[PDB]
Formats: sequence, structure tokens, C-alpha cells
Amino acid sequence: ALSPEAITSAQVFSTQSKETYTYVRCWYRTGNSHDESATDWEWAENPDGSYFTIDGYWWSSVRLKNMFYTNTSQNVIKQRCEETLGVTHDAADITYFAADNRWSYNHTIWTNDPVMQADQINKIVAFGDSLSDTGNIFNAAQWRFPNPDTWFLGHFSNGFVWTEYIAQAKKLPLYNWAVGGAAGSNQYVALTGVKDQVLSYLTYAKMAKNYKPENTLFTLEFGLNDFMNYNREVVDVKTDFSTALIKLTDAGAKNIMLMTLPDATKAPQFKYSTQAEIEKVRAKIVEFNEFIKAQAAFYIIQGYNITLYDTHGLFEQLTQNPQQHGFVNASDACLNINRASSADYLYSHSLTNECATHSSDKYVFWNVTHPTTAVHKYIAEKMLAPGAGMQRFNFHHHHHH
Repeated sequence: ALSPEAITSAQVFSTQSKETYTYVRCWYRTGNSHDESATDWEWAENPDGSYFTIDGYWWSSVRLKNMFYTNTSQNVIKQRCEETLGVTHDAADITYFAADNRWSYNHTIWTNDPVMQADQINKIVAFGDSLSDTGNIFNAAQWRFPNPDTWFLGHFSNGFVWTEYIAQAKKLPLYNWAVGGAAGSNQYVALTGVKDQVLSYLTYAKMAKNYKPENTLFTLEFGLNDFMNYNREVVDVKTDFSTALIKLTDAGAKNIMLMTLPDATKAPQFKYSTQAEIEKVRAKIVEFNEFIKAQAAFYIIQGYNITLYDTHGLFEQLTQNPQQHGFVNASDACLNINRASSADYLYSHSLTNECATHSSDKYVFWNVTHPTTAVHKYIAEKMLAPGAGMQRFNFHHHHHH
């Protein structure tokens, strides 16, 4: 039950004073396409071949969910990984973490902000569920869920998710607090709800140096995993979501990206479902989407930088006319799964012959519920488009010759 307001300046000083070093684990997709989710890693090296280390300190409130705080930029770390791996395929999709040893978990590396800090967005912080999670439930599941041969290293897709595509387009670090709530995640110990992700984030941000919440772009999507796998009532999801935004804005957040939930009943899982089952899930999404719109409007009135993306509408166009958006199939899972369940995420599956023929980049769905990385990319492109909503955020704004 860690509370950021309980953390003392003495705990802050003691944590930061434990200066040490760690190594960098560089992950990459071994195959040349998004069809193959399998990954491997190597230790980052210096140009001379010696191991690349980073100086800094750890903090957790446990020890296994530890974050490493360094002054080394994300650019320098990524460059070391890119130069060490020597992989040339576009789908290498390199990711990196702090690790002392081969048995260590994948620890997020946080680059501490400088004292001389420009007034603009310098990082993206994500809150959410399996549509945003890049490795939290994976670490909690001891790298077993979602299966790393079928699902891209802790991601609930065959590649990067929408937040990573936005971070890459903006050239900003992405720090993920989203927790995958997909079927079978209940077997693992992790944050329940989006209010607790905000509380957890604030405790880690307390250990950061020169941190200014106004310079963070926060992203928030939640509700689908709760509605579909935990049979949660709308009233409870609304309370959790509302409380998370209250905590976030009360902590000094200024730039927040909100989004409506796509209608999960349009997914292949609901192909043969009764209208009663479809209506029960759809009613919850529709009601929750109207609530998100009112929450967005409320924070706009107060003077916050809010963008609300209609991802529900974007997804409706996609599933209704896939060929109009560069997709061949919006009705079947790309994976060969005949009896859908929690084993979609626990065990490995091959692509159907049909998906291998067209490629996973031409399919909307990876399994019966989760979309492919091409869909995440497509969504990010729509969000990043001129005048689509990114202009409301305090990004760097250049001069004109």
C-alpha cells in the first residue's frame, strides 16, 4: 500500500546516494518480419568490445520490480544496443533494459532529467492494460505470460504497441506502468486497477531527480480487460478511472492523452457469441466511452492539455472496411487457434497458412482478441497526423526561417 506523500526526503537521499553501475540487455526480433515474434538478447558493448555499463541507483519498494535511474541518455543506450547487435532488418525492433546478470528480470532504465530543463515534453508515461503493457505482467509471470515465441517480448501483439510508435515518432523515452489484464493474468501478482498504477508511478517519480510532472505526456487507456476478463461493472471502472485522473492531475500532470475504447465485440472471439453476450460487453464499452468524453471535457475546462482520441470510431472504420485501410482481413485471428482461452497467452501458436500468405501486417487480429502491430502502427499514425490532437501538447515548437 505505498503512498507517494509518505516518502521522506531522508528516504529520497538514501536511495539516490547508493550509486552503483549495471549492464544493458539489448533485445531484438530474431526473424525478419512481424510474423515471427521470437526474440533474443546480447549485452550492450562499447565500440572496443568491452561491456557497456551505466552509472546510477536502483529503487523498487520490493527488489524484483526495480527501476534503474541513470544520467545516461536513452539515445546513448539505444546507440550502444544498435551498434552491438549489428542487425540490419527493419523488424529487429530493439528494446533494452538494465540487468546485472543473465538471471535478472528486465528492469526499466529511467534517464534522470537535468537541472537546466527546457519547458517542454521530455517523456511519455503510460497507464493502462494489455493494449499498452510492454513488459510488466511478463516480468511478474517470470517471462512466461504472454508466451515469448508467439507474443513479442511481454507485448500483447506481434510487435510494438501504439504508445511505443508515438514515443518513436516523437523521439521520446516511454516509461510503462500499464499491466496486461488479458485472460489468465489473475495467476500473477500485479497492480489491480488504473488508480494503483498512478500511485505506483508517483512513488517511483519521487526517487527521480529534477522531475517535473508538467513535462510528461501521460497516456491512459483502460476498461477492456476489466469488462472482458474480470466481469467488472461500469460503475467500478468509472470510479477507478475517475480516481486515477484525480490523483494524476492533483500530482501536477498537465498533458494527458485519453481515448475511447474500441468495440471488442467486433473481434473474432465474438464471431459465434449470442446477442445477449455481445450486448452485455458492448453496453459497457458504449457507456464507458461517453464517460471518457465527459472526463476529457472536465479537465479541458480546468486548463489541462487534453486530447481525446476516438479510437472507438477509428477501429469501427478499420473492421468495417479493412481493404480501404491497407488490410486484407478483419474477421479471423492470424494465429492458428481453434479453442480460444487463457492458453492463447500461455502457449505458442503458429500462423494459419492464410495469414502466412498475406503476412500479419495485412491482418487486424493476431489472436481472437488482440490486434496486430500493424493495427497499433495504424492507430499511432492517425493520432500523430497534423491537427489530430498532438498539437495540444507542450512538445518542442521550432522557429520558422
